[PDB]
Amino acid sequence: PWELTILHTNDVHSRLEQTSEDSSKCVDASRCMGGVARLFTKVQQIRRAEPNVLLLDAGDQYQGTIWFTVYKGAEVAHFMNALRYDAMALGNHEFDNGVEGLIEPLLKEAKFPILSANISASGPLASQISGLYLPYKVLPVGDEVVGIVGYTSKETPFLSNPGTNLVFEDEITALQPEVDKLKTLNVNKIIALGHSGFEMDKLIAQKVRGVDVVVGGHSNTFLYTGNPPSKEVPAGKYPFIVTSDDGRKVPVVQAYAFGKYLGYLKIEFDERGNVISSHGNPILLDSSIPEDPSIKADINKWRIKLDDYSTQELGKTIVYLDGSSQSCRFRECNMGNLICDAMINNNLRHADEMFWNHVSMCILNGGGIRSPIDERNDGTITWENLAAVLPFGGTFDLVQLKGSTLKKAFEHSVHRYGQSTGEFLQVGGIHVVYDLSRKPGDRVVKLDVLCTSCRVPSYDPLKMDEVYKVILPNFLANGGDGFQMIKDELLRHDSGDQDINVVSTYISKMKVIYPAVEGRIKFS
Amino acid sequence: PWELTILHTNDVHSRLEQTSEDSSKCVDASRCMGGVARLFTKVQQIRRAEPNVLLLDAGDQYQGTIWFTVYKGAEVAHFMNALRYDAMALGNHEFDNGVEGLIEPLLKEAKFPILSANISASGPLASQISGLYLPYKVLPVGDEVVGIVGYTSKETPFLSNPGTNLVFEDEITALQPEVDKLKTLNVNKIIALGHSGFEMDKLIAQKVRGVDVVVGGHSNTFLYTGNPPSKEVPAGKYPFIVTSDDGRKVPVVQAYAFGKYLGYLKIEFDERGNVISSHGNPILLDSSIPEDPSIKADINKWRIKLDDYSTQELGKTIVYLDGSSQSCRFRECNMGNLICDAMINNNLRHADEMFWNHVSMCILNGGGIRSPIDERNDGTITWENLAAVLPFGGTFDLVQLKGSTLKKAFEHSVHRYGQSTGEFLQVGGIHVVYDLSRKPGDRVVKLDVLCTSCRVPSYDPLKMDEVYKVILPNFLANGGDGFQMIKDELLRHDSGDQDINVVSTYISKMKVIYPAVEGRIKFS
Ligand SMILES: [Ca+2]
Ligand SMILES: [Ca+2]
Ligand SMILES: [Zn+2]
Ligand SMILES: [Zn+2]
Ligand SMILES: [Zn+2]
Ligand SMILES: [Zn+2]
Repeated sequence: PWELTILHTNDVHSRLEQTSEDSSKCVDASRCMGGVARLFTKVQQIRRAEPNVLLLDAGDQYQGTIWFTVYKGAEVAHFMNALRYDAMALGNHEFDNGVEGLIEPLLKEAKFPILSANISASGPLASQISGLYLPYKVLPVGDEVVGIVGYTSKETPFLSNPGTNLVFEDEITALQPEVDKLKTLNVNKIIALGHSGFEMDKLIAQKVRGVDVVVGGHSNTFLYTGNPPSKEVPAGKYPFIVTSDDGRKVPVVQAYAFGKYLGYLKIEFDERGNVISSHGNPILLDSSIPEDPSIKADINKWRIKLDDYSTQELGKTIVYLDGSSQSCRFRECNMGNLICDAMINNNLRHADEMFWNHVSMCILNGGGIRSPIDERNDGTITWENLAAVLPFGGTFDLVQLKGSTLKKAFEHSVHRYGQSTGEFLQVGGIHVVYDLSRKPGDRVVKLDVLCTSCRVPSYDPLKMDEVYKVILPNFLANGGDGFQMIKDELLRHDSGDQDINVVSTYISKMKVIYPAVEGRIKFS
Repeated sequence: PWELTILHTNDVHSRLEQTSEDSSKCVDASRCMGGVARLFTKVQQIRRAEPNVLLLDAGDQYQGTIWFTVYKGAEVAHFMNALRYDAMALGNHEFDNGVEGLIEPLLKEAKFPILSANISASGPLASQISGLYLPYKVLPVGDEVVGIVGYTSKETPFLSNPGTNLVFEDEITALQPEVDKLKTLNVNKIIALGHSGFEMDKLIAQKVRGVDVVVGGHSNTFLYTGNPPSKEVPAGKYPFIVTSDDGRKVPVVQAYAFGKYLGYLKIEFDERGNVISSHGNPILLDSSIPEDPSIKADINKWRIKLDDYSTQELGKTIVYLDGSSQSCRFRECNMGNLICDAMINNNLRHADEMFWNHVSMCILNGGGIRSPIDERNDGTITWENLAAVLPFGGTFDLVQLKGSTLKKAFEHSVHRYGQSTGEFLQVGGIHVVYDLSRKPGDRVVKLDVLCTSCRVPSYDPLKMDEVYKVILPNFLANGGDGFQMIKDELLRHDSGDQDINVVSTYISKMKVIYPAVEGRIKFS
């Protein structure tokens, strides 16, 4: 048999530096993890030992830390080139700075092919981008070749800023003709590498005839065979085996997010390109693996500009930004309004005639707001100031929630009101009235929400059976602060932009901010 | 006696072209008035006939029409130079584009001295601006000399954008030493030319010893001796005679606004520079005076760029901008919210530790909103679109109103509700609740207003005895739409920026707008 070792990352999300165990800022180095310097060490070790290796990325290198804010993808090209990635699929966040912010720097600077078979362009853009990403690439590996066919979430227009020219086609529809073309070219070993989420990955494995392996991303899915090595709880075995409609067993892999793990899958192929066996597991990139000194020194050189940027003025406030717990855990606070307004602004995407914007609503737990910002430093706001407000390295995500779930969340917000607990909700696009004299669970007496399917935005009563898009911290989407109903009842969840970056961009665009307390939250 | 003819304009406010009788856009040419081409004809006629003539401007050439939006003061320098003005005082609106927007183009391009004795600078700005405006200038007139000493409203920091370096001193305090200096230099004929309003002009005439004549502005004051020639009602005789504390009679003049009139005052002086007599009247620049053909042709050449600008995209809306009367004369409408939010943004001025901004509140009669804007032209908004919404050429002014007056205005807003009348108020920084089942005059059941003297803006009940700053159309400050209580009870009133320009600037800054209906106005 011919044995291939697939090394894979996905949803690295700008974690160029090593991180804490929870993928926030590294504080206690002896317990830090990931980063590209440590990844380099492990990849180099494996390449010394195994003859046939591919290093693949399933997208979403863009977005996640100040690295992306400052270097805008140049860090991705540089460090992925240093790691010698063999191929990458486009993720949704590769469109965060528009198609221009993808073409330059990433597509023009990567030394490896960048792939997606289900994105097409028209008009002048089609000529500008032709050949800069590809549906697939056939790569030599030893004396053999392996075809790698890419794909990107069809939902990218709702989850990034690709513009109005690009069209994202159904993944399976686009993939099948490319995989059949590869068969006619005598390519019998085919990896589908792409960025649509574990559920779509399983459908691709089932339905796209000729795919031998699926290497996915987007959903931050952790798969593991055996006892988990850290705190992530597996969603299934690694690999996850799909029985295909052609009657093959097709392994599906993913490797969590944030560069914490290196995916590692060994596949044995017969002479006709059929998978005989597949086995492996993601490797936890913990501190037992040394950071490569050369990569680490280059990381430290690149960090200088980040340190400089972090103390520069982003914009000004003419109001005190009240992020105190005494305010934000007890009543509407103007820091909460600012952050929710920034969240909504970050999620303005292109709209058809059926909505002014696809999402209009925001919730933010007061426990997530960790500092005020004083306006008496000549009004200046810096990144460092924002990092005191939002210190946990999270994202502001998009979910779909039934009205009944959202009502339960607002009841939870005040179920033990008066104790300065973190679950009290700041809001945008929502007007809530509580009556604290009522029993816990029955304190929400009015709950109105901003329409989306309307040409003039206005507030209407929340409807229990209707599904609402809401922007909220990943912490809450994951059930933090007791919001188990959100985790258990949500109907869709996609990871969004970094928390600080969302607020920084809004402040920079607005130039001068003056958020008020304006009656979004009232008490009878 | 030595006879001097003083020709004077003030508060021309970008009326380069002839206007209608009410100083809006000229529609019926046979009834149009003013403009620089017609002014040229009349000034030239007078200079043919009278030996000793000065042509003076008392400030506020900046701001008022698309001319200023596009040419940013270059039109002021060019056409004032063509008219051969002899001197100009700085007005408050000369600071609308900051000190940089005054230095270039006006101070560097004017061929006449520009004056203000009560503005000082410090640090590098002082060196940059030194000598570009002057406290006074001594001008030869025939075989004599006349000193002209300038002044500018001490309130300019609240009424324009001068920045944080310039200091505006009390006018009388600054003027007296300059006038005494002129006496030591054997200058015995002294005109005070400046921009603080008729009330301050009378105080200057009374208290600044050695001033022979005051030529003022700012308050758009119409003075006339005899039957008025048009619709403006005189505030007093022309000249208005002040008895000075030195026991002289000192004439005070002003000439309305908008270039509709040319002020004309003849003064006889004795050999010692004492005024023997003064008489005159503003000259109505009506269509019986031909427009100078050469100036008119140059105006028409300069208009080409204005026509081009008027159809360019200023920014985008993703929402329908509902300026329909069926909405804005009956309930909160999102066009009204947009315009009030633009009004508040235009009035963000520098603030000390005692307020986040000096003004927080806006009212706008629905009768002033004359069109919607549809978002389905790729979201584009142009100046032409805004001119359909705001077609009357007015300004958004600053007033001080007792709470009791503002409550009466809100009662008036709904006193005959249900008839699609123009007085219904759109708002910003105000939350009102009406109960229409109550008697007219007693329908306002809640009225909360955004604080200014606060570091976190929030809403508090309106207080009847407290004085509030409010931004509102000049139409309403003048008692239009039945708001007689505003005209009769206001405690201060200063003219603001052009209505269209206020909204255009806000849209251009915001780039993408999405105003909602959000509960600023509710009905029980
Ligand atoms: Ca195969
Ligand atoms: Ca004198
Ligand atoms: Zn991701
Ligand atoms: Zn993704
Ligand atoms: Zn004026
Ligand atoms: Zn003025």
